[PDB]
Amino acid sequence: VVGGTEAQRNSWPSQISLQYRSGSSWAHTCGGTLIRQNWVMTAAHCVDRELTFRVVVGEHNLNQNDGTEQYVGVQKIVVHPYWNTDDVAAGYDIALLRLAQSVTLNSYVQLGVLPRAGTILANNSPCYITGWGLTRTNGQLAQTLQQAYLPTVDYAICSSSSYWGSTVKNSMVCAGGDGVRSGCQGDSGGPLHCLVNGQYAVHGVTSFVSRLGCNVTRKPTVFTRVSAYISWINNVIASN
Ligand SMILES: [Cl-]
Repeated sequence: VVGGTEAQRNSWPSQISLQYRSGSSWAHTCGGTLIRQNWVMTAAHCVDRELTFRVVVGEHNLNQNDGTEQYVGVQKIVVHPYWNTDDVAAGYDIALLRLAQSVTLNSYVQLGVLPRAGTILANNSPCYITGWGLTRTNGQLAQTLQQAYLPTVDYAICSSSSYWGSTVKNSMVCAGGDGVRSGCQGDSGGPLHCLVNGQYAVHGVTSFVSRLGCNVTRKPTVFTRVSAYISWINNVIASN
């Protein structure tokens, strides 16, 4: 997250860290949203690589013991069948991870609230992206979970020529684009939390930013629209 602030430890309890084994250690690669005690929602592009993945819930600082982490292996990975790694702009950047164990809920570990199917946010709706992603274009991951206020950019504006053009689809949510704050690498897969009727819900799964840079004016961070996949998510969980 570029231009973020440190999140309070219990603000976003559904945020998880998706990590891969590297040598004798683990490295954060993407975020995700805990949606069932044994299921995580993340971006399909985060699991394109054939790596060993683990999920960390109750994580706050990637480089320090928080005393609240629970570490769990990823037992099954279900990527959306239309996902195409060669074409992120086509959409379908979503995957569900079945965890090896069911995690325990507490103030640091909670299920993410999802929007009802088909819900679309009005332009400029208040949202926070959260993640341990790069804090600068071509920077380094954050140590502590960051949050940045990123108001949505509706489809009509987002898909206009000075924004993302045809690359943005109605199955996505755009947010931000002010040139200062944004998602960045490492935030992928994590949530876009938006306040609707008093409650935050996870309306987006971080998918991509411009190749030019993370915080690029009129290139808002683009997320998979969670409300486009409610049936898909329920169908996956019911059959696994
Ligand atoms: Cl949350």
